[PDB]
Amino acid sequence: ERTTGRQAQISNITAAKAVADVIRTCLGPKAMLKMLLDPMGGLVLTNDGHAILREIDVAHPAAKSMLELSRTQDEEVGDGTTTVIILAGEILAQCAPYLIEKNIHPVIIIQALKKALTDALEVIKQVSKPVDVENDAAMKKLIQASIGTKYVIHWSEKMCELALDAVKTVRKDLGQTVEGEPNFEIDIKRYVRVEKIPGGDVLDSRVLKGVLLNKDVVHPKMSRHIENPRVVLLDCPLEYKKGESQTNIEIEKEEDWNRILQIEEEQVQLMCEQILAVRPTLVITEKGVSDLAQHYLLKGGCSVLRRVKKSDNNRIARVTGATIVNRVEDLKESDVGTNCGLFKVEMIGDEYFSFLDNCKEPKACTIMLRGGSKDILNEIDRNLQDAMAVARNVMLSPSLSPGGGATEMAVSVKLAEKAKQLEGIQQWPYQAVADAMECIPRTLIQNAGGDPIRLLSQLRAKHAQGNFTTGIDGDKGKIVDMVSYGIWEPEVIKQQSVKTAIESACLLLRVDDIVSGV
Amino acid sequence: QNPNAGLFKQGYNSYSNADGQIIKSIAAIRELHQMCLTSMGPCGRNKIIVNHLGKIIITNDAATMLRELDIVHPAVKVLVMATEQQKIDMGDGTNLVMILAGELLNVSEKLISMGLSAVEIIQGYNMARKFTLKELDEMVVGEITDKNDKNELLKMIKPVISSKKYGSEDILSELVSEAVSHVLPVAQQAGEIPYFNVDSIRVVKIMGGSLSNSTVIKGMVFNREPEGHVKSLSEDKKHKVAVFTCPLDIANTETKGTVLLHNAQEMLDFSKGEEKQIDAMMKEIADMGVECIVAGAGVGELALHYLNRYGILVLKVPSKFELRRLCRVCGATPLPRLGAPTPEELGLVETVKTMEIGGDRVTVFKQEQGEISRTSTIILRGATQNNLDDIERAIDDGVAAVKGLMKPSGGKLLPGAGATEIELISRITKYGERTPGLLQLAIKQFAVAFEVVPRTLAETAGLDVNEVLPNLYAAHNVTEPGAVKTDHLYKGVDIDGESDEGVKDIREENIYDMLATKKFAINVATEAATTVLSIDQIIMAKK
Amino acid sequence: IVVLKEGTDASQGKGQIISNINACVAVQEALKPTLGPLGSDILIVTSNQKTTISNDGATILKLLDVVHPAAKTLVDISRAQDAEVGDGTTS
Amino acid sequence: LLNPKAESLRRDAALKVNVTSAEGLQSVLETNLGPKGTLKMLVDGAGNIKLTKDGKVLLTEMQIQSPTAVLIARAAAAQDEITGDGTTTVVCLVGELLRQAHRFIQEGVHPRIITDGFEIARKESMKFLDEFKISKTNLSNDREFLLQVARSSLLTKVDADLTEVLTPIVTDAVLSVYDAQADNLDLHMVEIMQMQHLSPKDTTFIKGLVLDHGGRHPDMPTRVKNAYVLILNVSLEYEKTEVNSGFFYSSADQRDKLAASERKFVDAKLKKIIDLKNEVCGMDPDKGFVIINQKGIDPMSLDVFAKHNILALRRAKRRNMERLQLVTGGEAQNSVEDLSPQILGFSGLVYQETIGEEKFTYVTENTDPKSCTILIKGSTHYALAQTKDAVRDGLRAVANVLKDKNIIPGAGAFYIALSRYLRSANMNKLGAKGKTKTGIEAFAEALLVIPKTLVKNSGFDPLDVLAMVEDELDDAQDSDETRYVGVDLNIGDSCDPTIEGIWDSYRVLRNAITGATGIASNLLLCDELLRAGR
Repeated sequence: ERTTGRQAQISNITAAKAVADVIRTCLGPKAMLKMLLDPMGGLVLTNDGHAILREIDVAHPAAKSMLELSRTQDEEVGDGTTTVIILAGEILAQCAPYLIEKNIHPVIIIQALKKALTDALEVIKQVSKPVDVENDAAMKKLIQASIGTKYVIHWSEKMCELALDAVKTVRKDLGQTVEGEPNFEIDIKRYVRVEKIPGGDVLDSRVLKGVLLNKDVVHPKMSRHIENPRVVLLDCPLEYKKGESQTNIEIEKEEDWNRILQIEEEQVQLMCEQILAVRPTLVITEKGVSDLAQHYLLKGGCSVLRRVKKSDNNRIARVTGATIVNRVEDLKESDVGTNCGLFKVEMIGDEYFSFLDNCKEPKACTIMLRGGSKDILNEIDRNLQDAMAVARNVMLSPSLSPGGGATEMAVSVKLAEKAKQLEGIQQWPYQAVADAMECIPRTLIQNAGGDPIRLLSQLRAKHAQGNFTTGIDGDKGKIVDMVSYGIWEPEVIKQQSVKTAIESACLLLRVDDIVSGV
Repeated sequence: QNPNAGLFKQGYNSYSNADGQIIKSIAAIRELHQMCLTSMGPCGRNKIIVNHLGKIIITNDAATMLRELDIVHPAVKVLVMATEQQKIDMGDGTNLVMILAGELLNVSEKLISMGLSAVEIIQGYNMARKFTLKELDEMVVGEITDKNDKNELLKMIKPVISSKKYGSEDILSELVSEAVSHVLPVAQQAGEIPYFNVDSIRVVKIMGGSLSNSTVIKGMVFNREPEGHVKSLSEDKKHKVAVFTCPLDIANTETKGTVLLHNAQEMLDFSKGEEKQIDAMMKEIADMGVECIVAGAGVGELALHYLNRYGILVLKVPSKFELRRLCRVCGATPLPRLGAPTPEELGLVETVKTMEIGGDRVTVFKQEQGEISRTSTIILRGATQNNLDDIERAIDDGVAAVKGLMKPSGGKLLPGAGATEIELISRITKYGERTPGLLQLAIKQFAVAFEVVPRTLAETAGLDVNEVLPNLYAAHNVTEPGAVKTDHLYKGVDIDGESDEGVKDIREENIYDMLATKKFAINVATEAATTVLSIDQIIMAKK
Repeated sequence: IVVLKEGTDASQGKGQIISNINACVAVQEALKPTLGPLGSDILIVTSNQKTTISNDGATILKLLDVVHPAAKTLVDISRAQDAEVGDGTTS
Repeated sequence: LLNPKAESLRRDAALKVNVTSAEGLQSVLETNLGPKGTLKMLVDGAGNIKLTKDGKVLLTEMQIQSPTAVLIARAAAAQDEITGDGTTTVVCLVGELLRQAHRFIQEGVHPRIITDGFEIARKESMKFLDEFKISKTNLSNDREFLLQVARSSLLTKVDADLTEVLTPIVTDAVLSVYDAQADNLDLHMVEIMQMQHLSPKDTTFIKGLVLDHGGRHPDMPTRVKNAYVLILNVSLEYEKTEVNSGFFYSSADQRDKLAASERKFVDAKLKKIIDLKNEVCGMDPDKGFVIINQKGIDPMSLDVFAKHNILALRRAKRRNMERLQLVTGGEAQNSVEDLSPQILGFSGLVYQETIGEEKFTYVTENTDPKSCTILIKGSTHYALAQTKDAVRDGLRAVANVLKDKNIIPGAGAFYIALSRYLRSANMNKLGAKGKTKTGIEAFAEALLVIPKTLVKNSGFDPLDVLAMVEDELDDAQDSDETRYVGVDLNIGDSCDPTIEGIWDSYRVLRNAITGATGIASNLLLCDELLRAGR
């Protein structure tokens, strides 16, 4: 109904702590399993942090916010799902003695958290190392990190190559004092479309540079490829021509139907002759194409494709060079398919394709996936998307952060030292983030099986006096250097993780009242 | 609150081996064991069965009880299915399996209490079974020679009727033996062609009177009256009989065929049409020399008028089984149509008449010293409803047992009245004593179970088992002039009801059991007992 | 998890014989006053709402229709007497 | 930290309930392990009884409440599609693995430490199996061994008396369909057919097919030494006109004659069929002629065929017609108009068996039937069910050995020897970790659940049978000889399984060890039990 005041504050933190707890031990290379009992009587042991949070019901609005928080993380960065949820929850937990017991107003805690974010972001940069995002071999070594223990690891050279060509094609790699530095804008959601085609094997995957159509034509049997293509893009239909008047055709007598058909035959032929004037190899019409029109154009040795939306022709024109015109008499002799090796109409898996590839890159690509079964195709697609996500995450910024809990530990140590100079009421909740960051190196130790205090204490000493690239060995549980044990992660993951985690904590800390009603 | 371990399947309380599932399963069976225990023997006890449809009967037959009981507990179903095995391809032994199988389980529990495993017990029982089956082969005294003589039949039929109806054994034995001797062919050493289906002998009963007026009819007796004017045929031989499945009326039409009348003349014309068509069909029947007509369906008024004028006896037989059996008396083949009873499909009956049995009039199709039927009917009478119904069952058992006399040495005869069972106790014990190791424990207890028969026979006769049993054992534990026992292979339970003491010689009354019945019961009873013992847990689940 | 009965009744032993006797005596007690030329009449109300008055043992017992599975034997044998002899059903 | 309408086990309770549930499932199915095991009863809730020892049947037909035991039941049942056997073994291994792991977890051993130790033991166990197995002679003519394979499989499932009946049936049925030139085989070439009114000990092997519909005329041949088979899809029932017509008569004589005139259409087809018989061994001695017509045959035409000593079957099922075309070598004639000797097949001894309720037709002794039939007999449902499973289990056991020539001496020799191997190799290698050794020790002990459960059911002292095997193995090691030592579940002392004839399949042992290791690990790694909406 309604919960107010400190009860709302405790409820928000309590629920957030619960959600973080659900998957607390699901982080790390040695993640534990979680038994989820389904209302329908089944159960799974999945350790997938996303599925675990998705498939668990929550009541408290604060818990629901954390569920949406993970969805936001997934859209922005291809990783960090569980890091955001765990860190966000721990920050709220660390703020709890300050919000309730010390009676520090939310506005003070939120302000302190915003400053802690600013400082944490700078530290993450300080501990980063550069990479050469122009050196393909260096990028392949990083991309494989997302491919390991996947089916397609045996073909990871192809999965990396496709990710490299796809991301670099859409990457805005620019710097100047006029437009500014795009910061390597990359869109692997729309401009690298992936399509699964039956047949072949993993290694047979290819990248297309152009437009691929799935629409069938009037004559499925067409020359295997066109070496000298010319494409017509025409809106006007090829049918009985009407004027600008409101005149309708009304035929009552059975003998008079021939008058309309005979007129249409002449008009359709004349339109088609105008199209054929430029000797096309493929004619595409946005409106309908009469039966007679299909024969007039086809018989000349030309493919005809009817009822193609403008949204397709606008893309076809960019890779064919054809002009989109309204009237049949507006077509130009320059409507050709030059600057292209060939157009291919090869059928794959008894399905018609039209490949409109050329020698140009219209800021986009399409990836053809091949395989002997749908299961193979799905594994290739899912595994390639991981390769593209990490390729984006790296090529978004030429920097990596040390993993194994190293980065999170470095932020804790540096925030703790910064706190010494932050005199005032904000000093108290400010520390809350420095302590919260430990939830990552602590979880790694807990999964390793060591003592969370004694091993963390050794780690803290290494960061206090030594280098910031010291972390936890996933397999041994020992404190090791991330130089020998690379475990490097794209910096964007650590930057977005601390950003979204603190922002979420600041939101829930702001809510002193939950009110029902419609 | 109270915790429970081991129960993880749909919350069922399902006992493990350590929880005594076998002992509890046997305890459930013991309830049925006692029910059947008092059935066996010439002095067995009656049971009242109230069918859910509102019908109350009394019977001695355990199998009837088991079929009328709604048996739920799987431990009992194992033995009830074993009873059905005694009904399939065998006409006896129902009580032997139920009683023996229960006792084998009872003595098994005595071994389980020792710490002897169900596996060790079952293994010993299987050995004792194989020994028992071999020993029975040597206990044969006489053999049925399959000559189908009335007197040879009586030797077997009498002890079969006994223990279902006592005191009327000689009357019922004559009724069954006579009917059996009627349907059996005269032959010797002919086993290639099967014959004598149990269905070859029907039993018919009327309320009133007593068995003192019972008889056997050489032919079929039908409960339907001569619908037509002629109620009987003449004294001549070989009356031609036509049999129809089509009702004796105007032929119908497969599609529509509805007659509509608008004019008075049409009424006259269609009326004459139908009458002429029926006459033509009835005429063609008469023109073939048919003197009796049997319908599987009703008869129209016009057909009765014409069949009466042709002097044809009209008898309705609605039962498809009676019509099929009629083919075994007159030989006629039921005509799928009407008005063309081809002479080849006509049968012959010497006499068709009406008879009064118990006050009720029936129609009889029979032959006397000629064209002899392959079916026989046994005529029962009795005023008491419950007793007469059970007597009918006694008749069926007699016929079924005769079927048990089958080519594979079914005629081998062993002394009955428990004499076989007593000798088995001595022989099986010796098998145990010569067997090393724990196997002897189950083999000996296997023998113990076999005393239940001479015990039950004594108990039902009103005798003190504590005097009869040691007298029976002493009667077989005797000194003979040689290794092979002679005179004391025949000492059995004296079902007399007398006061003082003693045993009776099988030879005095020719009380013999069939080897095939015994060896079959030994197999079935052991499999039932060992099946139950093998089950240490029962789990229910959706299939 | 299994049972033997599920609403199936059976009762065995000497006690059942005595129980059968007791029920059968009850029938005798209904009919015992009808014996003799001075026998007493019994009033029976039937389901048809008609009342029957008679000292005839055959009439009384045929209308009584004792339900008990064992006592019904006395009904059957009385009907046998009524059919075979025509009198003496009370005795 | 909990939302309403939900529950979770956060502390070690999540592990206790997972182990406890597994221990329950173990305590049930362990009793079905070995030829001396007990027999479980299933009740379908409708009053039908089915008895089995088979792990898969027990797990897939019985319902389980414990959600954890459900996971074990399903994972173990999956073995049926991989090996066809070993389901009970997996459940026994998973139970004891969780028991031993729990003992160490109580000491503070993190579940991951046990899990890694299990994986190290698994990898070494597979190495042991490859060196422990014996290579079978590649000859398929080795009937003596194949009998040992079928026997070992059957003794698990039947009462040991039916083993004497089924063992040669399983062995010969599989070898009969085993392809020449040492190729593969498909055990689906053996038809599993049930029938009633005969004892289970009458189960028999049939060289060919058995057909349901027989002859329906008293003069049909009882047995023919050699016959030609006509495969015909043309109906021989009384035919009527295809077009509007009728029988218009003035007399009863004309009525029937008109009906006969149409009947002559069938007689004409019969003449061509009979003329074929007359041409192809018409009067030759020790020959006959069989028709397996897909469609009905008029009682009139059955009288015709019987008079000509033809065995006429009617209304054959498609499955029989297609198989009979293969077995007999004949072709299906779609029209009598083209009937010729080229249509006919050939079979040897063809006869009918008369059973109280049913007739069965036997089309045995064919040139190349490429099919066998096993007739499983019994008087009850549960008797037929248990025997049917025993036959199918044996057929898969023998086929697996013919496909996979790797054989492993059984009677526990694998599991006891492997346990000893892992205990020694672990200390000789030390290649895991000072604490990970706890998982390997737990694994090596858990392996002994099989020889212990096998003997526990036999009733012999589980402690002596292990010591006796250890004694004999020690002598073999000191003597530097290879010796396979198991336990004799009939005597109680040790035995050489390669003399007794007790063998396990490579596929069963390989996947049983791998599966049980994965299943136990999946439960040990469970940190929390989540419940929401249930």
